[PDB]
Amino acid sequence: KIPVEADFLFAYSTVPGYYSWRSPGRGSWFVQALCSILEEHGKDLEIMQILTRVNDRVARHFESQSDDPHFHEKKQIPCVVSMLTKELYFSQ
Amino acid sequence: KIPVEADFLFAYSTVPGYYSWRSPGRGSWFVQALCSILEEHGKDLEIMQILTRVNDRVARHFESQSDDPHFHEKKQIPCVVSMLTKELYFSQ
Amino acid sequence: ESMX
Amino acid sequence: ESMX
Amino acid sequence: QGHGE
Amino acid sequence: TYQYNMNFEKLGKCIIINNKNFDKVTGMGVRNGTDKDAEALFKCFRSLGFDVIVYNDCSCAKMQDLLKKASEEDHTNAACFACILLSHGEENVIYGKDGVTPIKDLTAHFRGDRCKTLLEKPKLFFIQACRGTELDDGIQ
Amino acid sequence: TYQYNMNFEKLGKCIIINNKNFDKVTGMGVRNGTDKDAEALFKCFRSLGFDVIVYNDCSCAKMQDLLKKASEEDHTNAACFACILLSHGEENVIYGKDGVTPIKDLTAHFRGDRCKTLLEKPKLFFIQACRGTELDDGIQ
Repeated sequence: KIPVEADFLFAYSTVPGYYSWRSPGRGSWFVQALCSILEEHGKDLEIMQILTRVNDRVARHFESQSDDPHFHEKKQIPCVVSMLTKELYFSQ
Repeated sequence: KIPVEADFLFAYSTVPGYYSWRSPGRGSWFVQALCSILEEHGKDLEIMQILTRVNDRVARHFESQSDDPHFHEKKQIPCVVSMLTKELYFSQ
Repeated sequence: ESMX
Repeated sequence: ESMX
Repeated sequence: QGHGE
Repeated sequence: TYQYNMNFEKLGKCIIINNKNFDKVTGMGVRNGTDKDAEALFKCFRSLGFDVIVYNDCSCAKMQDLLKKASEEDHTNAACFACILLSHGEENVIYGKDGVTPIKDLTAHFRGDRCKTLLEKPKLFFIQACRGTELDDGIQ
Repeated sequence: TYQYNMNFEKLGKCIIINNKNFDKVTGMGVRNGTDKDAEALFKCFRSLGFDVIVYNDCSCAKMQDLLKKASEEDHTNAACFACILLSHGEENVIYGKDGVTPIKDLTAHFRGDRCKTLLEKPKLFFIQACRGTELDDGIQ
């Protein structure tokens, strides 16, 4: 038998309890990052390597901008939840 | 700047809402598996690779045994939550 | 930016 | 087995 | 190290 | 071997749910920029080899039914499954245009016992949505 | 550039909380087998290079003080930090010998803004404990 909850992977744009940022002109930070990394390595990196790089890109490359000082210069860190039982590659 | 929630990694023995099994004579399923993988690959595999193999080991090699039919032949799958921004190796 |  |  | 597919 | 078997007729189905407009009663505002995300994701996933489908401004009932039906289809010839949700959200919850629905109920349709043709195959979910109202001020 | 820098004098500190016996007021039973796990974990993590210490039957206050003090130490010469929790638990909480305590409270002490010496360094938590009462029947 195999556990019914096995082989799922959840890639959240942010951690539990936090907001997620989105740019009206460029799109959400997480998606911008995800597509960027996938365009470059979606065909040669394992899924966790890809999302880890996505984690780093969102964490370092983005900072919020708003007139309201309360939402000014805020950061974000994505969250990967894995129940996978094997390494995942999208090719070969 | 760096998100304050960045660079954390949680390796749970089971998924949210579920039970976690433990053998009184051999120890919990999760630790038995985690220790055998680390003893053989702790220094040559990346952390996510290690935990993915732990997930497979727990998912395939274990199955509950009990008199009460309600807890007979149950399975388990661990849960890995990652906010890491780089690959992690325990060496060099 | 806005929040989601 | 028991549960945690 | 070396993760190779 | 330690890799998922990818030798199948096709990589798999990729469902994108792009929620931009919400009913006034929910208190949620328009998600400007979401069409750009949906566009980029579609090209990106089509490029990987997925058969991608894009839904727009879905109600909670529509999201549930849409995923339940996808899980009742035959995946025998597919290597995996991918689903991307773009919307407003709160902890453990995702917004439909008319309200809120538990993320767990959306993904449960694909458990091993309820979707046999995806058993032992990776089931991926990418979620762009809030999960609360805390802000990360950062450090350094 | 894609790997955490491990070129430090120490790999890091490793805290193992092994809770086996609980107060009758909690209603939780003895966790037989947890000593086998603790000893196994001790040797494994020691082999990796961690400076491990095992604490037995900790109360909730003891666990909080244990993690707080650890986060207040100087990790300047360490590559990372590891904490292993073995005990009874429920969704979002872990049992001390005298009751429950939020897992978030134990780990928040290591946030980038509360432990500068571990900033940009991996913080690892391994947790053996229940997270609810659901059972997984498995399939095929």
